[PDB]
Amino acid sequence: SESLTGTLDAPFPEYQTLPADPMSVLHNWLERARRVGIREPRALALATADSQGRPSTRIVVISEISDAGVVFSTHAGSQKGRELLHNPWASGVLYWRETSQQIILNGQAVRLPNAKADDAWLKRPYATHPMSSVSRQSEELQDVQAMRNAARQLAELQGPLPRPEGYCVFELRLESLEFWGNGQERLHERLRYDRSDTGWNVRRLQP
Amino acid sequence: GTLDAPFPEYQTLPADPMSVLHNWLERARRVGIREPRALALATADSQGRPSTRIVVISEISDAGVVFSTHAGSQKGRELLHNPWASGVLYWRETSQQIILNGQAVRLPNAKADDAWLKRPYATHPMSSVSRQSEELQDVQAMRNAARQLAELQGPLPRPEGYCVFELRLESLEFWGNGQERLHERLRYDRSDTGWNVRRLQP
Ligand SMILES: Cc1cc2nc3c(=O)[nH]c(=O)nc-3n(C[C@H](O)[C@H](O)[C@H](O)COP(=O)(O)O)c2cc1C
Ligand SMILES: Cc1cc2nc3c(=O)[nH]c(=O)nc-3n(C[C@H](O)[C@H](O)[C@H](O)COP(=O)(O)O)c2cc1C
Ligand SMILES: O=C(O)[C@@H]1CC=CC2=Nc3ccccc3N[C@H]21
Repeated sequence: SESLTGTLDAPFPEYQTLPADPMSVLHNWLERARRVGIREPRALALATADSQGRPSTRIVVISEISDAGVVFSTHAGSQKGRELLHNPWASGVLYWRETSQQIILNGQAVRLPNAKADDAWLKRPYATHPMSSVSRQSEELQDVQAMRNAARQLAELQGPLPRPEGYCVFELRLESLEFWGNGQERLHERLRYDRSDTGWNVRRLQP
Repeated sequence: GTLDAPFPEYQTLPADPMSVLHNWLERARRVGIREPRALALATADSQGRPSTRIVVISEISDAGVVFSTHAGSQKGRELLHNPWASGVLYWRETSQQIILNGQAVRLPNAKADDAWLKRPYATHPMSSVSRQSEELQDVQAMRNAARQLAELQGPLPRPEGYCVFELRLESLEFWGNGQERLHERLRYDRSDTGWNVRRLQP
């Protein structure tokens, strides 16, 4: 049995019109996702790779769309952080079950300045600050209750804490994108962009 | 996170992560998670640059998980030269992730024949005419060619490039939302004799 469950109309005029500027398509799709109530449309399955080219994956949230790509925050000492600092190339996929749409985002992640990290940190609900402050993301957790107790002590403040060392913001500066829609008669609609010396090259891909 | 999401394994540390995987997937099916087997699968090219896309896990095997694709696709070409891959399952309803890391191996043609025959026959026409991920020069021509094949009573022959991969796991992580933002992370790594297990900081 085919696994697709999407039933919401998902207009894809861009597959016909081939807009020159793919970030407009990204904005169009994300705005529509917000308006129709897609659940967690910005949950990005982000892939990085280690020193030997072995991929790793996890979900991160896209916090902003920038001129050059998409932005997310994480811990520098995490697996993804360590991998990106050595090999900036990454790829992430958005998949929206309700509309049977995928967006694939490929590019190089760049760590943004601390001033930007400071701002992103302050924009998080302060209830998130204690655990993010005590946790060394992705290192082994030796004592669960100890971590719980330490966070609870910091939570007493009931206000913002200093940005932890290692809390950082990456901009994934895009070099290619794909927009995927279910299409008609299983001719899935794949619109592929690749950065060129000036602007972008645009192609349709076979499903 | 709107549905119940028990994670007793975070407390008990079961020795066999494949048991945990089977149990999580069965639970997902029972509670009615939407498309639980939609795997965001990452591969990488010869420069170490990742690429991603969704594929569906067709079966859970002794060594890992299985999916089908076209050998000439981007993921197929990448796996042919670099077998290492990683995939993530994310279930919004229970705020759970499963991360699967290992090496993908192409299975024999008899296995591919069986997988092909198990697909709904209505999928056979487009899968036969399409060279997945190659540039599409003429949309209507592809549509018309598939329409010609759709008139047949299936099944059609398996197209040469239609293949099955087994992702043989070397590590797994089970992630749950936990309490007080202490997200619960259970990480397994293959050893010479079995599996090592640990908890990770959120
Ligand atoms: C819905 C969801 C969103 C998440 N968003 C982020 C995020 O924006 N940044 C982050 O560092 N981790 C986020 N996480 C946790 C990551 O998936 C992951 O566990 C953590 O970043 C460690 O990844 P790593 O060990 O591969 O580096 C999120 C998890 C879920 C379930
Ligand atoms: C929900 C969903 C499930 C999919 N499952 C598969 C699959 O099992 N096998 C496959 O080859 N493509 C599958 N696709 C299409 C892929 O996402 C992708 O477009 C195609 O495999 C080409 O990927 P590539 O160019 O990166 O190799 C699926 C797409 C969606 C939206
Ligand atoms: O659940 C399905 O059939 C998938 C849905 C969308 C696209 C697919 N492409 C495939 C290509 C080759 C083999 C299996 C696929 N699965 C479907």
